Amino acid sequence: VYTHGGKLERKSKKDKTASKVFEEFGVMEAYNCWKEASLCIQQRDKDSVLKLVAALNTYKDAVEPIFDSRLNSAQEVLQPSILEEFFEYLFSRIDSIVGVNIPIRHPAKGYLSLSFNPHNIETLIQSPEYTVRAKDHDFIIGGSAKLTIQGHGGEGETTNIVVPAVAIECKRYLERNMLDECAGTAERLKRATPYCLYFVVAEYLKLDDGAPELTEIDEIYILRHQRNSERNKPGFKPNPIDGELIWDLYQEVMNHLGKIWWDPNS
Amino acid sequence: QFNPLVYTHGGKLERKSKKDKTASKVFEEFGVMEAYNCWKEASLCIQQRDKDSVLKLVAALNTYKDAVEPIFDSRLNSAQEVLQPSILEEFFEYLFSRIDSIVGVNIPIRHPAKGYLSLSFNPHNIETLIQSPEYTVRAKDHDFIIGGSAKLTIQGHGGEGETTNIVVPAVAIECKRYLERNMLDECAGTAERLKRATPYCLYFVVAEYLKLDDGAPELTEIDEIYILRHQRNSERNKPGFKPNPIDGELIWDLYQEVMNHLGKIWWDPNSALQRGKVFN
Ligand SMILES: [Br-]
Ligand SMILES: [Br-]
Ligand SMILES: [Br-]
Ligand SMILES: [Br-]
Ligand SMILES: [Br-]
Ligand SMILES: [Br-]
Repeated sequence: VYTHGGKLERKSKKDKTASKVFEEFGVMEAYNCWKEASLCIQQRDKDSVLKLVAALNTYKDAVEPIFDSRLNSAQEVLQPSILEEFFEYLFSRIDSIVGVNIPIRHPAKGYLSLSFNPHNIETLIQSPEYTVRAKDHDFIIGGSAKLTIQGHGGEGETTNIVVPAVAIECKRYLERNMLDECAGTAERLKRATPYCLYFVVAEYLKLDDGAPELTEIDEIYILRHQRNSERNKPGFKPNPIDGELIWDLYQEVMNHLGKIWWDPNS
Repeated sequence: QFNPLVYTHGGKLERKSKKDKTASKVFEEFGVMEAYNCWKEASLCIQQRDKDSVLKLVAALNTYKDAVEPIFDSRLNSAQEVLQPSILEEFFEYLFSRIDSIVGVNIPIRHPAKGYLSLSFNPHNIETLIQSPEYTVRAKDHDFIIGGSAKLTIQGHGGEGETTNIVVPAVAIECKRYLERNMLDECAGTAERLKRATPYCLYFVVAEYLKLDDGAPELTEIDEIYILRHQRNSERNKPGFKPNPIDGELIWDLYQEVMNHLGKIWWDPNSALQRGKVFN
């Protein structure tokens, strides 16, 4: 898939302003170097995961100052996909670890609900119209399925859905509005798929004068251990993305993906 | 199969009478099967559904309850089982047995049934999630549903469908002898769930007597609550009590509300950019 790469590739064909900037400041080259260094790491011991994090830090240090200063709102398109593409690298080896061919490992809309909204009494009997609500998540590990409804009139109406085992939101900074929105989604997500792990990953924290809502979210990671308001202050050094957190997150995901979950009895 | 007259109450008597020798003795000695047969025959024989015909169905209902409920109450008691509550259910089956031509389609469900509430996923493991993800349909028992039935199939990468029968209601009605606090709260909770699952389902709570100790006020998602006899369940206790009959005009009001609902176009995209508004 390559979420971040795909955004760059399309902006470079389509957006004259942004393609100019990409060439002049060497974004494509830096991106290529990040991908090539990331995709060649085969193992997932602690050291390998810390190598992925170093390449991630390097890429962000190279490219985020360009996104921030050289693009307008041409760049609240570019920056957020970096973490998403990162997770695709981190979890690109799960097929051989767990012995199954996992179709979803990228941003996707995970199933929330099925409800029925027939046009009329005829329709309700013959072929009831329905809605699958799904929620876009920054990163999902899951399966895809087909959902078919059939009435008396014999034809099946089918919808493709994604069922997550893991879903991760990825943000630069976590503020009040977003964290509340995440806690509401967690509630829906746990009714729909009780065995889905739900993580909110941010680099910076920005809850100011306010108290975080820790609803049904399994973990919140603040990768740089710093407050958002430090960013505009005089001579500011951003902490790197902490490799120990990503190592912790990796282990928790993998532990979850290898376990049993549900059982008619045991 | 298709069947709008399943005789829920008749079926209860018939099974009690085959299985419970004590109860079947009581049935014969006090003429319950005869009174029941008379109720069914008078109900089945009313062909129209104008106001007067609906009042006639209610009179037959009143008569049958007057005949049989004092027997259930005093001669059987806890062996009354599902006996007394099914009368109102069988009643609604009579009331709605002829809707097929008015509405233009044969309605498959018109009986107590579990209407679909939600679909959620509970895979056994990562293998199962990809191949064939296990799931749960939550559904709610209602005393009477007018609705359709559908098949829900989920399929993973390993091809084969896991199928479940569901019922999708257009109307769902709870039927009780008396309405108390616990049941009303439980009904209000179900109404919230029921409106997310099937927003175009009409939801009614019908009882004969009211038993709300508290007059504390709660808005709810129940479309109508009918107290058929307009009395309190505290009068029933008292020395020398005459029960008010089931009021025919309320049942007439309920019938008309159901029929208006079943005739309407519920979801109409083209009828929304026409008007301006989505409702009235
Ligand atoms: Br591939
Ligand atoms: Br595949
Ligand atoms: Br919902
Ligand atoms: Br018949
Ligand atoms: Br009672
Ligand atoms: Br629900």
